Amino acid sequence: MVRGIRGAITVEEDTPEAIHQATRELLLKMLEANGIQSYEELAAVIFTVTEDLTFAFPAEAARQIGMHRVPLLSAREVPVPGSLPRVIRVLALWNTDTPQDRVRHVYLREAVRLRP
Amino acid sequence: MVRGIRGAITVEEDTPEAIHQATRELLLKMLEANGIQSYEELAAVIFTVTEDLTFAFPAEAARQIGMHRVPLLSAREVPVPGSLPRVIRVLALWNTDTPQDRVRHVYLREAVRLRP
Amino acid sequence: MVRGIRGAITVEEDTPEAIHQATRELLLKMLEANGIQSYEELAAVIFTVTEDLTFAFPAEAARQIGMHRVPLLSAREVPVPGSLPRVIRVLALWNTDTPQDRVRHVYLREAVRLRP
Repeated sequence: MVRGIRGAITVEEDTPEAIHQATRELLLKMLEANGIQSYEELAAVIFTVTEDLTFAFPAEAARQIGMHRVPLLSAREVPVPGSLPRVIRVLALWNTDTPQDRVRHVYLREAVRLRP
Repeated sequence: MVRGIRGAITVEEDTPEAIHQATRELLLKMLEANGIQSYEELAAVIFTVTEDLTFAFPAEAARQIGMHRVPLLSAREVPVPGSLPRVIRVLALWNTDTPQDRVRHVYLREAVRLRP
Repeated sequence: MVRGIRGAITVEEDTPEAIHQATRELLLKMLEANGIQSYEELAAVIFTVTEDLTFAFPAEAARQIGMHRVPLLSAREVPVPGSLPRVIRVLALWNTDTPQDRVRHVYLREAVRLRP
């Protein structure tokens, strides 16, 4: 059984450093919020990056925390004009029997505005 | 076990309203075609939107029908010149033991041209 | 249980033919490297294409080798300036109990530079 976990975080500036730190923070909190003990529980992780972020290497953030063996993919987030700027989103596919209503989705910084 | 479900639908005009209605129609038919009784069966849902659609909020369509707890992600569809215009595509990851050849994929409106 | 499989391959020229052949080669090797006997084992396959590739139809390559019933999705890879050019990436979601450290990820041609 698989459960997707969503995450989102914003960065104040378009720099690789800011993007790296933000991605790392989000990944760690998504793991913490769901009590995930090992990366072996993750089937894969998909990232989306908004068009206002340039040198975005979210994969390197995952690598720094040891997710070397977790398959990662990064795609351009649909560029809706006027949408929340500078956002890194995550969709982690988690092998778990955790009920859908018990999965914890994480929205940080300005990304909290994304959820009602 | 997980089975992906594909869906595709076109819109006649580039407006949030047209995109919303089309997305909703597609999602409902994909669920209906596969006899899905609860959203809890969905691991996650990924959407792709073509570059000729601007204010596309497919996630709001999913929310309107109650998919609040289903993790969603939306990415830009590879923009191949001359390809079918104004398409909203869906890839639903379904937790099921349904045989691959028994999963029903849904193509609506002009999107029927996508499949041979 | 699901395990993602990553693949990446580069093409020397931006033509549909070059993209088709490369995609096919990558898909076949990813299957071969993991001893996959049937496509029925694949939940879905997601492709990302870099912005320097134009008429990219990776789905047709999958179709040619018989993956008609495997749900496919293709999105634009985040366009980081100066990143490795002309890359077709794959993320295959595999229903298997294979340990995460035993899954074989495939990087071909210039894509070998992507992994340390």
